[PDB]
Amino acid sequence: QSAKEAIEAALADFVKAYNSKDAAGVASKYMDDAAIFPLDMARVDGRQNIQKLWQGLMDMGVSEPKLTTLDVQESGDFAFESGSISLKGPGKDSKLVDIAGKYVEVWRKGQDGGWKLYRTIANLDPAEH
Ligand SMILES: C=C1CC[C@H](O)C/C1=C/C=C1\CCC[C@]2(C)[C@@H]([C@H](C)CCCC(C)(C)O)CC[C@@H]12
Repeated sequence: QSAKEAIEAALADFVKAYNSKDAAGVASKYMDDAAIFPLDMARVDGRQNIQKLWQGLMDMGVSEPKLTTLDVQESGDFAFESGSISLKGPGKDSKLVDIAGKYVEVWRKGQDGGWKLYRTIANLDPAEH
């Protein structure tokens, strides 16, 4: 019932879609005009480009995403969330290592009543060029 519990549930489906290598399913968790802002990197705009991003990560051999949601605050048709992510991905030596990052993001109640991602700002913890 809680917005926090609703988002954590949505992120649970997010992880399942990714581990099934279903980039379209992953992208369906986003608003059509959603945007991702990786810090010191190019922003990714629109559902299809976001699908391309997650598909690209799958192709790289990125796997086992683990999401840790901190607090979630509701404001009108928006929900504000902060959290952290850990996953397995290739280093500059092509070897698979544990990679971590932090994020804040804004969800929006779509046409349905369900929560969909709208804005995400994220960074990879220092540790590929
Ligand atoms: C993985 C690797 C490690 C190997 C290469 O560095 C490529 C790389 C990219 C990581 C990214 C860049 C794009 C933005 C990402 C994917 C962040 C996500 C957008 C964070 C938000 C995740 C969610 C689902 C909670 O909303 C986390 C990691 C970031």
